[PDB]
Amino acid sequence: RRWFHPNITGVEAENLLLTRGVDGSFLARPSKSNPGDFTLSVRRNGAVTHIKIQNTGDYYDLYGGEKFATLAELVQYYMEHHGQLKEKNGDVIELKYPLNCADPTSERWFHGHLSGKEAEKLLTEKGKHGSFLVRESQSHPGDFVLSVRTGGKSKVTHVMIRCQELKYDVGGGERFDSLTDLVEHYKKNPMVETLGTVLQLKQPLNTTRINAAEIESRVRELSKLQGFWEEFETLQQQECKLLYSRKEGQRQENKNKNRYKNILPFDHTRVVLHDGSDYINANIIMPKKSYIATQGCLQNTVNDFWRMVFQENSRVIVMTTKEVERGKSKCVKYWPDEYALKEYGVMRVRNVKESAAHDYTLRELKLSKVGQGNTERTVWQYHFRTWPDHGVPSDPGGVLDFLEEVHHKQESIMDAGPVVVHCSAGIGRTGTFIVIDILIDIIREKGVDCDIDVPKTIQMVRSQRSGMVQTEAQYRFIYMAVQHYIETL
Ligand SMILES: Cc1nc(N2CCC(C)(N)CC2)c(CO)nc1-c1cccc(Cl)c1Cl
Repeated sequence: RRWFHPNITGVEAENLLLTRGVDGSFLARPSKSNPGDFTLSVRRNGAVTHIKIQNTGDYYDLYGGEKFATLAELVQYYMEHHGQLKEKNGDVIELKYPLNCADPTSERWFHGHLSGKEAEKLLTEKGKHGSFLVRESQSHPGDFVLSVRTGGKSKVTHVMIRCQELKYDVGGGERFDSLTDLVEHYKKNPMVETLGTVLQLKQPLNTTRINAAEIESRVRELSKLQGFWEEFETLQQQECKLLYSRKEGQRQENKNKNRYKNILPFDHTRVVLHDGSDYINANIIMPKKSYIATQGCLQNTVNDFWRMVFQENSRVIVMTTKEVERGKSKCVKYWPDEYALKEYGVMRVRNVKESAAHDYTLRELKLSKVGQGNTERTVWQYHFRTWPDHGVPSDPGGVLDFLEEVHHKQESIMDAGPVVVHCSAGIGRTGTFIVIDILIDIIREKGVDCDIDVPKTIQMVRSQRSGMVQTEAQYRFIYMAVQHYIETL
């Protein structure tokens, strides 16, 4: 996504759409003031119309429109079929020409002030055949250096990128608009030098990996001058690669089964139901223990929800939201009252005992099917209630206490299905919950001296359900959650 400009103000996007843009030219904007606030500035009738987007933690809220999982799915929803983005006076908005950005800040291969001695050291210890990165030049203030490793017959070559009148080149041939256009060009058409060595640009140099023991020192660098914002928005510009097909949720017979019409499961990980429709807004997740990220249950999908728990042999349910938050409704009461028995379609649930903790409340439910005798299943529902309406908790210890108890219950039950996690839309809070549980389980097995990768773990999960982990505060909270886990060991 090149229509996203991470480091501009509201006035510049106005100037840019009025100078280098025609009608239909749009542009994405993060409001520098408030993190979690974005703007969709569209040029129309010689003026720029600013459409505000707010992400409290659960979804991207378009003002006057609908709710979307990512900003890529938002732009795709309006570009691919127009006629739904209106100024609500009746006049419609058109998204036709993405204003491309030249800022390389949030690219995998960009490192900025990274010198040449550290860059040579980094590629020697972490680079493979094809690793590369781009850095600012120290000798010539303004230029850039591309260092590539190809492989003691392993080498690290250096290609000097010169900047001439806001245009970049490698010494000869074409001159490009941005560093990205230069990198994307030689990533596809490799640079061959005199003696027949191809300078292959396979994957950028990995710097996000961490030996799990020394993570507190990485949080130090990331914390202030923002390293966390630099890493998150770098992760955010890879969401345009995860636009997999969501056709099963976009059809009429399934529209009233999604709490939010434009937050839909991927077809390749959706949980299909069998005994009867097959559709539920749910996705299987796995890096052993698996997960199922569901939405807040709608009244018309409660029976489908309990069908899924039975079919996947789930024994643990993680509720990371209240029933009513911020005015609207986010989850329907899908469990019977204490000591009560209710029938949900062919399914049957008995709430035998409720246990109130400080952060959460636990419900021991008994799930059985109508007709078949002696259907066991003790489903344990963990309802987290200390999560705030806006943002993330200020202390990771509350969730970590909640999550360690859930893991022990899962391991206690011999051969248990995936752990069901759900909030409002089932992408933000649950995305933060599932990622935290994935990272801790690695440090729970291989020990303290293992290697974790928060950005790689998130995109691995983001490939199975749209927009897992929503905000930078959720991204930062994941780091704080892992750090607090090490300090207790
Ligand atoms: C999010 C991220 N950020 C990086 N950087 C580069 C620019 C910086 C040094 N300024 C800040 C950190 C790097 C590089 O290893 N990888 C990632 C990543 C790691 C795993 C998966 C994915 Cl999908 C990404 Cl995108």
